[PDB]
Amino acid sequence: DIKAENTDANFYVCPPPTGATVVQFEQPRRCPTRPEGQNYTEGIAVVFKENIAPYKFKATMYYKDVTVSQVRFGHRYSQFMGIFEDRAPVPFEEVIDKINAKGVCRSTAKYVRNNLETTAFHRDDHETDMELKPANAATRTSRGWHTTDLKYNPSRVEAFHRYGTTVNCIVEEVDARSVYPYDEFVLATGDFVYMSPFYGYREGSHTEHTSYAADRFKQVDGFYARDLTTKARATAPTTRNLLTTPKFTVAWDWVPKRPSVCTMTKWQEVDEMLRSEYGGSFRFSSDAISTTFTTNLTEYPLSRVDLGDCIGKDARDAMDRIFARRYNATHIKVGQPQYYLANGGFLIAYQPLLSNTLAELYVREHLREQSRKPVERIKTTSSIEFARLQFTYNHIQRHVNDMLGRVAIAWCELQNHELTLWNEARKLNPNAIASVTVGRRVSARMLGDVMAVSTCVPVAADNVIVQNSMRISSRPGACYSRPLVSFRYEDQGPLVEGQLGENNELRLTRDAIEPCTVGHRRYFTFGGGYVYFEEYAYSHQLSRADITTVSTFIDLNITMLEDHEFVPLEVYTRHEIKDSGLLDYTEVQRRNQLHDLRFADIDTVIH
Amino acid sequence: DIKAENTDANFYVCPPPTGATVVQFEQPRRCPTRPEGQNYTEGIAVVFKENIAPYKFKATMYYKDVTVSQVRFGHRYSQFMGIFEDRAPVPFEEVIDKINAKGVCRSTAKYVRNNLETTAFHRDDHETDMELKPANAATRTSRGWHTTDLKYNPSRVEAFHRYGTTVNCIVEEVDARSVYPYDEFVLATGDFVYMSPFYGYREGSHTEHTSYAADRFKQVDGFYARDLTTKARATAPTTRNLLTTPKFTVAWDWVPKRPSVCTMTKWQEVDEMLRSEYGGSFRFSSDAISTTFTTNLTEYPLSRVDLGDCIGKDARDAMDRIFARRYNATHIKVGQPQYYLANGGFLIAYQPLLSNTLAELYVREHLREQSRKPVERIKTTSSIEFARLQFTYNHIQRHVNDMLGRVAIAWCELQNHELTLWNEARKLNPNAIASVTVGRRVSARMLGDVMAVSTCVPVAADNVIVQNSMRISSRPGACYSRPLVSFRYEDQGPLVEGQLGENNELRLTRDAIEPCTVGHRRYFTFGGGYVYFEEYAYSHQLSRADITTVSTFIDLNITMLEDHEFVPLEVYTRHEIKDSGLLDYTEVQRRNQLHDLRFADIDTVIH
Amino acid sequence: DIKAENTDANFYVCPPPTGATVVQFEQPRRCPTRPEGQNYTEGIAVVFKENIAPYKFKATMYYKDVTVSQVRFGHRYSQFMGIFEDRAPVPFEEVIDKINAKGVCRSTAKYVRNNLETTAFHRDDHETDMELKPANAATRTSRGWHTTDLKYNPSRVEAFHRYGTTVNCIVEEVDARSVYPYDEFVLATGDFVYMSPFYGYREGSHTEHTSYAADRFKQVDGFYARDLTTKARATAPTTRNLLTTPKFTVAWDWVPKRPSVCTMTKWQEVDEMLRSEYGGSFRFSSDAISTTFTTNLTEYPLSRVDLGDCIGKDARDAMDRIFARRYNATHIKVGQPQYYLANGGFLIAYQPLLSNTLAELYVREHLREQSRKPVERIKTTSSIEFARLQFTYNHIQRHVNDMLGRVAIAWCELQNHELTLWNEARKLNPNAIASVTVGRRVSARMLGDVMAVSTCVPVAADNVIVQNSMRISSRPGACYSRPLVSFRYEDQGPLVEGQLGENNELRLTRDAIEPCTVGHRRYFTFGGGYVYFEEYAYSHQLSRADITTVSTFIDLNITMLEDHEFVPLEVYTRHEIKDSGLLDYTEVQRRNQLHDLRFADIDTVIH
Ligand SMILES: *[C@@H]1O[C@H](CO)[C@@H](O)[C@H](O)[C@H]1NC(C)=O
Ligand SMILES: *[C@@H]1O[C@H](CO)[C@@H](O)[C@H](O)[C@H]1NC(C)=O
Ligand SMILES: *[C@@H]1O[C@H](CO)[C@@H](O)[C@H](O)[C@H]1NC(C)=O
Ligand SMILES: OC[C@@H](O)[C@@H](O)CO
Ligand SMILES: OC[C@@H](O)[C@@H](O)CO
Ligand SMILES: OC[C@@H](O)[C@@H](O)CO
Ligand SMILES: OC[C@@H](O)[C@@H](O)CO
Ligand SMILES: OC[C@@H](O)[C@@H](O)CO
Ligand SMILES: OC[C@@H](O)[C@@H](O)CO
Repeated sequence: DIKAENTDANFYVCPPPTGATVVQFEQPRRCPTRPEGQNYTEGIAVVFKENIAPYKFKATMYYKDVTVSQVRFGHRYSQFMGIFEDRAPVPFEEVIDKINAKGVCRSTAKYVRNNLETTAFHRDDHETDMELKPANAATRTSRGWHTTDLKYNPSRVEAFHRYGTTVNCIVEEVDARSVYPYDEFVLATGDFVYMSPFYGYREGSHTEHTSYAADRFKQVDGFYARDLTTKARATAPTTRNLLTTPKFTVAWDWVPKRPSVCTMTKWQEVDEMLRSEYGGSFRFSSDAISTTFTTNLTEYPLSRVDLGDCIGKDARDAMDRIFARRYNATHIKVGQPQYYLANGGFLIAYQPLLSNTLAELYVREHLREQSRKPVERIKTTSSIEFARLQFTYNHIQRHVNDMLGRVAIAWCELQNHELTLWNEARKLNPNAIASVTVGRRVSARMLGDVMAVSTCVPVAADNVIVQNSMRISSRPGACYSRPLVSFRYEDQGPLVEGQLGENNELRLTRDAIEPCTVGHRRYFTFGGGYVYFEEYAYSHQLSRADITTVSTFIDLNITMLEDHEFVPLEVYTRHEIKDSGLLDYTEVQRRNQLHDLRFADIDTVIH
Repeated sequence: DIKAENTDANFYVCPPPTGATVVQFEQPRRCPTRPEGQNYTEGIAVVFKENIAPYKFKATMYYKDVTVSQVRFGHRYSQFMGIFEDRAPVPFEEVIDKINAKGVCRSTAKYVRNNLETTAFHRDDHETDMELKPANAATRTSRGWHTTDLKYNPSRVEAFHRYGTTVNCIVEEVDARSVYPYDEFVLATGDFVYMSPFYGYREGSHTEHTSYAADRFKQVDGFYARDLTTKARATAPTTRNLLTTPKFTVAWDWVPKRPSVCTMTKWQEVDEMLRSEYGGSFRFSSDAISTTFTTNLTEYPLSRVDLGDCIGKDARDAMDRIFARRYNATHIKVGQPQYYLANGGFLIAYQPLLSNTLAELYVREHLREQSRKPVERIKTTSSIEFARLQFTYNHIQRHVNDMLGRVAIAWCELQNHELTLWNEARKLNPNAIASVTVGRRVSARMLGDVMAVSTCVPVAADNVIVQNSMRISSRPGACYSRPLVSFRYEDQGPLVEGQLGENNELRLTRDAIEPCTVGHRRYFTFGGGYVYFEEYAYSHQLSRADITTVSTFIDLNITMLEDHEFVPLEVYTRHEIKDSGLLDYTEVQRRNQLHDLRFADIDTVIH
Repeated sequence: DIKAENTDANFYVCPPPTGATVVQFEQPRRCPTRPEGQNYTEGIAVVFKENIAPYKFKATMYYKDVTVSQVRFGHRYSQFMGIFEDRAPVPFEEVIDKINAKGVCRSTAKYVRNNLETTAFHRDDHETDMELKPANAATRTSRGWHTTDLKYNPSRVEAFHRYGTTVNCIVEEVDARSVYPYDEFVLATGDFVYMSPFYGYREGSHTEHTSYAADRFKQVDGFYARDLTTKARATAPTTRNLLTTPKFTVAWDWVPKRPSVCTMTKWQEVDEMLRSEYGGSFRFSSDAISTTFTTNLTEYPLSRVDLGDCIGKDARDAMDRIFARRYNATHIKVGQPQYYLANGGFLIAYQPLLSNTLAELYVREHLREQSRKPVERIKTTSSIEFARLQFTYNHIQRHVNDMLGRVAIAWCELQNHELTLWNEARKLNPNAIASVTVGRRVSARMLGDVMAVSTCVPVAADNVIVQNSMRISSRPGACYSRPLVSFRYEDQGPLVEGQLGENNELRLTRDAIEPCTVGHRRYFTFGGGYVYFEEYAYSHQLSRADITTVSTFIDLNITMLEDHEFVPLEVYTRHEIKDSGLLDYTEVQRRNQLHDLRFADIDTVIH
């Protein structure tokens, strides 16, 4: 009669474990260990980049503006028939004697042009010396001086003098620049000077390049300049270089090549650069700038660079400087500065430090820092993102490896310990612990130290009926603790006798009995729900919902890291920068060289 | 006789816990809490960058091409002895009266050159006015017009006229550009005009810079232009500026400085910029562009910028625009736009939003958004990678901190709860729970609420023999549940009597007995394996391998994040860009100024 | 009398669970599954970028330097009154007949200038042919040749010859460059040639642009050049282009447009580019370069590009090359190369591979790789950081999602399994398991398969006294196992009788008794500590500290990922690059065009 109302469940006939099949629990696994901690060397670091700025220096030009006009007069009007313009060099001798000495220039110009020695007379008059005045003030320009402010033109009546010669002697202070390898240079005027800024006579200067004839170049020793405005002469003297070109004479103070140019530029000072050896490479990290560089395990000889004699000295100045402001107390140096070549073409100067705390290895370390110890130009990349990605990935990589490492270690330690809990629980309830461990409904029992298991058998719910009395009629005072049941293995078969174990297990022997008692209330797992009993008499049925639920579970909500799309982004596009410069040479040239195609006629022949 | 076959194990004699040493389990620890959730302000944002484009405007040049040729004739041939070329300005008056009015130019040119007032006659003939025609079509150029298409040269017979003057009046529409601070400017021709585009007479224009004499500049009020092709005059008038230079007269419509130039440029519009205050700085995040900026907690006054009056207005236009298309319904604004200065030199306009949902704080928030509330130019960096690294690290940082936080919280909660399981397991098996907790083989027993522990003693395996009967001969019906054993503490010593506890513990008192029974099968942990018994009679030995193994362990395979190396990578190297421009000025100059060293002789004097 | 010394605790009177309230444990939850594993296609890849380099080619210029000087002599001096300089084209005919054939030039120059046909005579003497010599050696320049090295000037006595004409015929080998769309081009001299490099007569060359008159251009078929130094003529012939401009004639070998220019440039070869379809886009990853690109699911037709016929062929050459060196053995290709357009404007050529191992799908896959299968110019971004961020985030994203996924899965599996432990522990100690699960001090007991719970009641410590005898006087031989106690529910109330359960639970019925015994030592949780008993006689009190503590906890120390700030960092700032070029055009122009404002007088009129 009484069948389960919660049809939606399963019953299991669990054979007495014959003893034929025996299993053992797996015993505590070897658990991993926290990885060996990587050692970091503390240090001061200076990072260098390829130098891309020109060598820059001061020069002074000496030339005269020569103009020869050809004039012609009509009735109440005059026209230029021509205007000759040229630039002429001031001779060495006039620069020293006249100008530098007295601040004066000759009113005539005499130089070589088109293979001729030529002479021009201001106003076509007799030669004098003229005083030099500042050029009219102009915004953002270096200093200039000139003698003449007007262009001389012949008057209408001078019928034997239809040409008019002007001379304006000009001195200018100009910036000069020279690209590596400093074989020639330019002035601020746009004029190329095809001689090394480092060319000269003394100390292997005569090595450097010159495209000129020897007499175009003078090197004046013990030279004292004389400001042309203050009229004051310098306190110390220089080695004054002068080169006369066809259009100007240019002076400059001679200084040595190697102490003046360097192929590398200091880019970053880093207080704490962390050095950690691994992978056959060193790695250098700076959290200050969030950058990580990677060099070979061997030092890079500073002697291997061309014109790299700013590096050695640039490193130390800043280091000593930093070490003072940060380490002189808590720390000391270790060994003499080292140099390594990072990918990206960076050059790192590194000063190993040491806290007095670990002073015990001073003697130890002082050796190691000398094992990596020991011509070309280094191309540095424009983008540092790689070393910054490297830094970021690394920092994030190590962190999760560590905390997930630690997690994993605990998990194992926790499996090992809970076994002990299962070892006691097996004995209390072998069928359930077996069923769960083994991973299928089984019947089990201890055979000493191992467990026997037999595989259960399913029975339906329409194939399962319940008896409404747990009271043993013949033996009053004695009662079934749980309920009795009848069932059929298949939907239509002999109905069997047994009692309801836990978890809908159908137990064959009705052998589980207690001494009866009063108040008897019970709830017995029955199908998808519970069956209820008062005083060993079947009362009614229920569903799990009909009972409040509490949990034996510890909570944990993990959510995944969302997908994210990184779109291209640039502060200024390649064209914005192409459009930032005021004048564009290509554009101007193109336009200019359209003048005659646009406005005139380049093909027609008249005659 | 019977010694263990699995020699590879250890036995422990466990003293009865004297009671001398008592321990307690540690009780539930205080478990951490999920960090206080950081609040995000929703907003619309506009980000600005340093402006690096020139101020660009339209101008018109007026000048005439003047050519004076000098010719000479041989028998059946003629040669140029010279060609004078010059550019002359069109006077103010001719520009207005002749050109703008009628589209005509005078055929003569009269201007000042080299301190002379000079006059040129097309064909050296009498003055007329000539019509202006478009310049011959050219690809990609602005508009031009000219009067003359041929160069006038004197014919062979004209023996009293060996010079030939040409005049070609030219008007061009050209682009003009001016860099900050807009004190001078350039034309598309390459010509510098050394006067502010904003120079003029009205409203403090006369403030701006001019390098010219006053009469070179005219400001024509109520000016109506007349297209020189359509012949149509403009519908409205302008304030027309004209400056006569020595080589051309240049006009342009006068417009005010402050409403025409801005030192900042809008770069990004962001619908949702998230504002979260922390660390004494704000942070602004955009997932749309994956960028995170960092500003001080105080607003940056828009009045603090020079010529920054595009910013205020540029912000609002887009915002109102965005707020409409996205927030007018679900949201409202909060307070008046604010401005902050990010590192990298970015300027963020931010419009705080609010969902009608949280409208309850409208009154609250409306105050907070006014606490940070209130000359120089801002340099913006070219690289945004920092703010994008920042964004990425932050998003990844917060996520693991959170899920590992949650993990940690559960772990603790799980240790606290399982204790309760150990508290029941201690009572069932004190030696084992003690041994594991304590972390060494001990003997234990409850002394009420605390546990007593004594440290066990090791015994070898050759020092351990087993008895092959668990049947008590004298007391049939009574039997040992486990096996009896004999052993010696040291390899050669008095053989002791006791029985085999669990886990190879050697128990001294042979006191563990049961009522005998039938079918008796048992397996007892013996050395590295098990000892087997049927009916209280020793049968044989086994190894763990000889028994199938199931596991009481939950699985978890963590693998570490692999090491990864980020190599330098650039879309175009610094040289590729240096090689992208069609013409290179430095290169051309260098080459050109080699012409005479290469092809001619600059030193030889003839005479 | 005896009250607890550790006042700092709580006692609970736990009502016998009336049975009124029943709960059930929650049963095993459904646990999540490891996400479906994403499939990666192995491949070879070639990535292309917008081409930004000019089309570069070789040309040869032919022109003559013509100089006409005007001289004048004073007593012991001479002055240049003028110097006419011009460049004249070499006619087509002289280039072929004289130069190319014999390495000679005519000593006269005849070309059109200013609408006149003009003729110049070296030394004003009769015409000859002159031999061509190399230009004087110059560092880093292409080849040149000239006929004349001196400038001819008339001597002092030649009173009927005051002008002096020089001619220097010049040939140069120059680089020429042309920007897209290759309509005009430039020479190394700075000269614009306003004709397509691809202009010509044959095969639709006459399509291309020319700004010149037809007779300025010749196309010489079957042309054999003759080195002007080695005097050796080429082994094969070319289609020689010649264009005469007003200032020079320029030759070059004609080659077809489409096979000579390409709008795209190969940037990267990638051995393993991993292709994984998701989100309606493909993704392409390279660990070699740590870059991830994102394209639409459909192929991008190579026929869609303008002048993109370098791409098809450039792809295969490298691929076949790579496939050989890496895949020909372990792998094979799959389908014909495909092309996709990534964001950032990158173009990826991809060759799908396949290990012989999975050869079983060769037939399957061979179809799929053909489903995405099929004019403008592509702008590529300068910054690749996005695709590298993308790559890094993705790799880090997937990893934590995976290991935290796996973690979560275990956690659940572990909650499910431990329930079974709680199911056995409930029966051993219902009050404690109830109290913990339920989450408040309760009293509990099994009612079959569910648990009854009643909520306990707090009692103070001053409200709790202890009896110093556990020995039952009237029933010697029988003794309380734990202690007896008296207490009051409120500070001043009837003192109640009961005994001390565990965990400071006050049990009402003094029903827990044992048979007395000897040695009796006990410790009973009492307040914040323990109460101690020897032989059922109260001895003294203690604190937890007074007892050593061991732990039932597995350890786990998680630390959070630190906050990190990424500061802007650039290898070279925008100005450093602006300052890297030797000569600056804008600067030079500005300065130059200050010459007269600085040094002369542009306003004063004399007469
Ligand atoms: C390291 O050494 C190898 C060969 O020894 C060389 O090819 C490589 O360029 C070096 N790299 C660096 C970072 O110095
Ligand atoms: C923030 O304030 C400090 C001093 O108050 C200043 O030095 C710093 O430049 C400011 N930074 C920003 C991002 O405005
Ligand atoms: C993908 O397709 C959409 C429309 O179909 C188009 O707007 C978008 O530009 C395409 N993106 C790529 C990466 O090709
Ligand atoms: O006047 C001496 C000075 O010019 C030194 O440089 C020489 O070595
Ligand atoms: O060819 C140069 C010409 O275009 C300029 O002088 C116009 O101003
Ligand atoms: O014609 C009037 C117009 O030029 C205004 O700009 C004057 O303010
Ligand atoms: O000095 C200028 C010269 O090199 C060019 O005119 C050659 O074309
Ligand atoms: O001499 C033949 C050669 O110039 C070929 O290019 C013609 O197609
Ligand atoms: O205007 C050109 C002038 O500044 C230079 O020639 C000076 O060298």
